[PDB]
Amino acid sequence: NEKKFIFTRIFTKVQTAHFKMRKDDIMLDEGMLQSLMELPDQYNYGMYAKF
Amino acid sequence: GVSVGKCRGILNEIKDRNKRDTMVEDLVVLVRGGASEHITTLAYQELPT
Repeated sequence: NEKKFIFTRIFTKVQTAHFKMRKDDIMLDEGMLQSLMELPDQYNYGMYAKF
Repeated sequence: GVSVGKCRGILNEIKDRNKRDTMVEDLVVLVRGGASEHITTLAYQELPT
């Protein structure tokens, strides 16, 4: 009886640069802003799921 | 006249063989600075330099 199992895997990552998003005073896209304005104050699963 | 004979024989043979081999290798690289094409060339894990 002879058994030979060999798994040699490599995961190499070379990062170009890092990015950090701002936390305050974020300007949203006009489409997302319209969609937010188009959401009613009453709970509606359809519109929220679409969003 | 009376003639009688007796014979007996036995043979035993046992063989055992064991072979075990193991080898592993690891590599760790940590480079900071100039993440351009040349450092990607140097990021070659197989060749050391």
